[PDB]
Amino acid sequence: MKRTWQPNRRKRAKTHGFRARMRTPGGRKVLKRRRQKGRWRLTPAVRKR
Amino acid sequence: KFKPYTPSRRFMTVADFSEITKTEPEKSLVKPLKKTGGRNNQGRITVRFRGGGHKRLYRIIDFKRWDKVGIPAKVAAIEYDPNRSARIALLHYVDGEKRYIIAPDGLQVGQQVVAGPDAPIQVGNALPLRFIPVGTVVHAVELEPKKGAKLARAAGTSAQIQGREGDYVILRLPSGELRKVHGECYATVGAVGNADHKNIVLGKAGRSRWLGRRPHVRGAAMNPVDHPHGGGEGRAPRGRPPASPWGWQTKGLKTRKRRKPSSRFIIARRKK
RNA sequence: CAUGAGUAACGAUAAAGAGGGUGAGAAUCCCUCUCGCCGUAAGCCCAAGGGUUCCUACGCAAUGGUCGUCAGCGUAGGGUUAGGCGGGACCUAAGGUGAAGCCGAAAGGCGUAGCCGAAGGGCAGCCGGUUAAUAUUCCGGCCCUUCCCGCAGGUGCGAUGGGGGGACGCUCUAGGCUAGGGGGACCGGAGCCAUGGACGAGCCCGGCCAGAAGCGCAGGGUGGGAGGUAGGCAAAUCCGCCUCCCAACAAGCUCUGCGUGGUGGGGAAGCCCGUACGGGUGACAACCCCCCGAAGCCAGGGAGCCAAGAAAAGCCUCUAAGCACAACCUGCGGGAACCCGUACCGCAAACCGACACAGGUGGGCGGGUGCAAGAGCACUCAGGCGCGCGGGAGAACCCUCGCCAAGGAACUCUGCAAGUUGGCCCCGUAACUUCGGGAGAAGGGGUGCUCCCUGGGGUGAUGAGCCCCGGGGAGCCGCAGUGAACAGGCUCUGGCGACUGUUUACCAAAAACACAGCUCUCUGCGAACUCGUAAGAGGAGGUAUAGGGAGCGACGCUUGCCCGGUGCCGGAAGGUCAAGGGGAGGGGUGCAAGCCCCGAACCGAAGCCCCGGUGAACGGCGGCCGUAACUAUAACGGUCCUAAGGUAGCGAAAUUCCUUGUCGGGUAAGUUCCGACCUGCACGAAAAGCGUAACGACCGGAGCGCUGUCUCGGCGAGGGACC
RNA sequence: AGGGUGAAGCUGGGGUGAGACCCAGUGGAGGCCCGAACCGGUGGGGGAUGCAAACCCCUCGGAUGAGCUGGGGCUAGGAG
Ligand SMILES: NC[C@@H]1O[C@H](O[C@H]2[C@@H](O)[C@H](O[C@@H]3[C@@H](O)[C@H](N)C[C@H](N)[C@H]3O[C@H]3O[C@H](CN)[C@@H](O)[C@H](O)[C@H]3N)O[C@@H]2CO)[C@H](N)[C@@H](O)[C@@H]1O
Repeated sequence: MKRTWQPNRRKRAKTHGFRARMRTPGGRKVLKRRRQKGRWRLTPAVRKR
Repeated sequence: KFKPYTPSRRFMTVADFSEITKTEPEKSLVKPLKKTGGRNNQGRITVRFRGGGHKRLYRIIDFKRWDKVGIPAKVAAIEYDPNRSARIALLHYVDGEKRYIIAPDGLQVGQQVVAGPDAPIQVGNALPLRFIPVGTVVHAVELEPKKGAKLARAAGTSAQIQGREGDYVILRLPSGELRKVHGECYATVGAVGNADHKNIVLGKAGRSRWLGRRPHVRGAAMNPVDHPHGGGEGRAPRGRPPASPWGWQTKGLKTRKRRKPSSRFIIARRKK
């Protein structure tokens, strides 16, 4: 029932990653923001395998 | 290698009024040719209705002759491309290399013709206007020399030689007008190759049209949320407007357009 | 922390019952025995994605929707290794990046080239055996792969730049091989009659799989020269252009069948033991014969038809320049070859829905019998289960499903539903028609199984070897003979719409929108628009038979009356006004040259006024009065009014309120529909008008057929309800 | 998956001048027609704190095309 989930090691992994974030200025910006504003990490790190 | 126009399927349910055409060279093209991207979307914003595709070949054709202005060529033969309003002749240049070129009035496979500095005014060769035997026919024709075959009268059997003046000769172009081109410029001799095509009949629209590649257009399409015109009702609106914030369909476009007066007159119209 | 509540609920009506076992306790664990449901899936398989877990050993207080000594649960330990499988160590498209370059207030926008970037390209192995556990990765048998060192033989060798070349629809399709079906009493084998019978071409099991190349089936992919060799595809013998010969069902060079070296496996029972995961196990095999064959493979076929089907290795082919004495082509010897990957789940309790949620999620025959054909049907093969809460009587009543008679729609807003009806073969088939068709019209009749005479397309002629109907004849047994499961109810008729379709994810199967095809009309390509801050792309490598704006929407007949207002199209003679150019002139300060305002005669851009044009352009197309031997209107009979004043067809309609209009038909009766009439509350051709076959999960009106549907239904089975 | 339909071309036989054009055989095209896997989802029915934040059943339409589908991408949110 295409509940829209079903991720893709590829696609998802792909679309999102350190690189990518640093690429788009918004990406980067939000990056640091979150990053040290409140610790955590980065789902663009979330990645598996 | 000409082509039948008229063959029409018959009563194979509503596949009715389907017109076939068959160039006899039937060979699959040759060596020189890449392909086109999937434009319709472009410069990556998206634009202009219809648009869909359907299979994929994609052309490269000669548009410039002064590049050998002489090496007779003999019709390699007939054939065409997933583009153009009137087939082509893959021609062979006596020097070895060949080139996809026009396809004027039914010439003939193996026929020799060429062009340049004086070509015999035999539909097929091409020449700098100037060699214009005023009262004759060509197409492909290009004003502003070098600017390549400019005015590729598609299946446009239309370049009618009409007198000359100054460094410009007068021409009657499809449209139903007369412009001017400095003689040294050029013209493919004779006329086009297709028209009946233009009359072709195709069955169940969806089927055909789409196959064409193009999908749709649907005006004042109810919910005029946009669709310029009215909707949310039967009735055809009033204002007198078109899609994407339009001016109806009876107003200019030209301007100073240094272009305009610069040549041509007849102004834009016909009367069949 | 209470409450309905110890009622509702346990995730599918694919059922389970026994015996023994282990246990502190076993409906709910283990074996084994009866039994039902899958099987075309509840099969296995690759992949995805999950990422623990998988196993083996202990344990269950949490977790499973209670169990629970069971687990995918908890604790610990061990478990996947590949030059030849895959992906990178290579290729590239879309496509992202981007040295250049064009471009922004900035952040960026655009971007060739080179790069990144694919189960799209390309590339060198297979099978049999061994672990609790992984395998073409391990072992073993068999078959190779490139790269390095050498040597041996052989050459204008020597880029990746030129080229040729790999490269490609769809529909279909001859010919040829295993897969893979299938009968061999055909050979090997462990057994049996239990029961009236048969030990007899009886049953039951099996009767292969891989094999350098050597070779024998099929074909599967073409030219030798020479020369001119005014292109070369810049640089040169390689391609392509011209010419004279040989251009042979030609030798050419790339997958099957045999090979066969040869290895390996080899199952029924059967009974001995482990829970099982399992193993001995018969010589241990017999391992031959004949049948049917594909959408698979050879194969880049072959034909036909348009909407006419991707870019980088490999073979050559020259510079660089080396080579040519140590470059490449080719044998043998020697020596090399790393990075990331497997466990298992994996049409699903481990992947996605917050749950062991009956939802969804990509490709691989899909074993067999029967059915005309077939992944549908019914029973099954292997292989998979028994959905995880149980026992119990079984009343109300909803559910699911079965039977009815009498009548057979009156129920009812609607025959909603449900039943009728449906499998192929022959008899036969209406108004209308775009002569394609409405026909599966419609209405009949058929089939089962026996024996008998009679023709055929298979397979090495053709003789136990099979598939097509034969055909006909006599006859057999049922109420019953597509015998069960797959499987049309039908006819008449009217409004719309053409018909194929998409959608409205969340009611709204269907009109609307599509549309093919009509007309107006826009644009000269550096078109016109569409996004854009330029840049720029788009558009179109298209180039007015073309690319846009549109109202319509096959087709047939047919598109009439007005442009006085509106928009748009055409002409600036004139009236008209911004800035401006501008100077008359007034002005303040100036003792004064002067310095500085205000400044307005006249010239002055589109526009606006004005004059024509103008409907498949907005948008509209009338009002009243009078007269032909009489009793009824009709012709103008002139007038009031405006731009004229609605034609053709059309009418109480997906527009008539007076309306259940009036007649007619249908009918026991009908505001329902069909047909008329036509004083059209308020139709009219282009947002089309009248009509118009085929086609609709269209909406509405008849009527035949059939049917617990209705006159109430009445009993019945399965599930909760209830103990 | 599977089955029926049965155009165009052609081949031959038939009639003029040849020809139209006919008949027959071949053929075996898209529409498709019939109907599963595939894709949609009315018509009726069955849950209401339901297997479920859109389901199960009986049923039904397309069932080669504007078809359906896995992988890889671009357009996006006053924009698509
Ligand atoms: N040739 C005309 C023919 O007859 C008619 O003409 C019509 C039209 O022209 C004319 O219209 C005119 C117009 O001034 C305006 N509508 C007011 C005027 N009363 C009227 O005239 C009317 O009244 C007249 C005097 N009492 C009579 O002649 C007659 O009843 C009638 N014509 O009158 C006719 C009916 O309205 C048909 N309409 C037409 O199709 C057909 O061709």
